[PDB]
Amino acid sequence: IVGGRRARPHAWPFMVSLQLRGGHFCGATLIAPNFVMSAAHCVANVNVRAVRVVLGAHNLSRREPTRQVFAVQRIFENGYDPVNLLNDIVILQLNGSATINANVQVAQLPAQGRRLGNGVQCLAMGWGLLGRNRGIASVLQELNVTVVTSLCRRSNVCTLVRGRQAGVCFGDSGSPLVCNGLIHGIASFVRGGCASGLYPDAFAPVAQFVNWIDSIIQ
Ligand SMILES: *[C@@H]1O[C@H](CO[C@@H]2O[C@@H](C)[C@@H](O)[C@@H](O)[C@@H]2O)[C@@H](O[C@@H]2O[C@H](CO)[C@@H](O)[C@H](O)[C@H]2NC(C)=O)[C@H](O)[C@H]1NC(C)=O
Ligand SMILES: *[C@@H]1O[C@H](CO[C@@H]2O[C@@H](C)[C@@H](O)[C@@H](O)[C@@H]2O)[C@@H](O[C@@H]2O[C@H](CO)[C@@H](O)[C@H](O)[C@H]2NC(C)=O)[C@H](O)[C@H]1NC(C)=O
Ligand SMILES: [Br-]
Ligand SMILES: [Br-]
Repeated sequence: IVGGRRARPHAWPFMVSLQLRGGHFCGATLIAPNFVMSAAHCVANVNVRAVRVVLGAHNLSRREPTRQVFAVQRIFENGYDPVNLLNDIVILQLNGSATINANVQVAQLPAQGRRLGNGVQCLAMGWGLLGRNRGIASVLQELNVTVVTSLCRRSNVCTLVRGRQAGVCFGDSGSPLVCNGLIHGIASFVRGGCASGLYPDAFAPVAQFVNWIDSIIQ
């Protein structure tokens, strides 16, 4: 997250960190005790058997007892286009079930087909890079963003910070976009670099896949 702020500890108990060898590489969302939701390109060209799904985290630099770690058991993709970044969504079933508590909770999804209009205020978040060679973020970052439809494809939900250069960046992929308490987006890609100030950030549209999601997580 470039130009954002530190989130309050465990403010978003659905927020997940995908890690390889102790290193965060993507975000994800706990959509059920044994299912998370992330971007298909976050698990593309990686060893999924080595991916660790870390729940209930806040500060990645400390070993926090609030954490619950899981592995990937099953992979679900529905037409992910790696060249055009279409349907950049993957549902990952975990090797177990999370214990629901103050720090680990299931998120709420919108209704199938619900589309957000221009101007809606949303909140992005992630452990991605902080910006200009600043490096990765240890504590969870969040960012107030505004939905925009111009310079955006219908197969994406796009957001833009008005008045200043800020947005998602490397390491934020797969992280959720929260609008009105619902997960409407999965961080997918940026244009013109991070915090370009010109090109909106692009999220995979969670609403377009709810029926598919529901069919898998019952
Ligand atoms: C579900 O999986 C987790 C994760 O296991 C680690 O991550 C995988 C990618 C792979 O490297 C596995 O070999 C690893 O075990 C399990 O977490 C471990 O639990 C053991 C015993 O309780 C503990 O010693 C380890 O520290 C844990 N590993 C962590 C936290 O990374 C977890 O036990 C599995 N749960 C079930 C129900 O199978
Ligand atoms: C900056 O964003 C916060 C958070 O946005 C709200 O909550 C998110 C989880 C998501 O659902 C967004 O769509 C929401 O807009 C804004 O916080 C709310 O602010 C109102 C007062 O304006 C307050 O009554 C609520 O309690 C706040 N909700 C929180 C903190 O969760 C905040 O207003 C935004 N600020 C600016 C300057 O845009
Ligand atoms: Br901020
Ligand atoms: Br930080």
